[PDB]
Amino acid sequence: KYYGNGVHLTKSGLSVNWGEAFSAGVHRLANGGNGFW
Repeated sequence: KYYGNGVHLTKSGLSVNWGEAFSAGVHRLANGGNGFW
């Protein structure tokens, strides 16, 4: 999803952008460390 170089993404919604990337990342963190399967 190359929505530009990144400069426009900052002024646009750097806050909503970072927070969105973190959410998805949380799933990877949870399903990685421990596991009963």
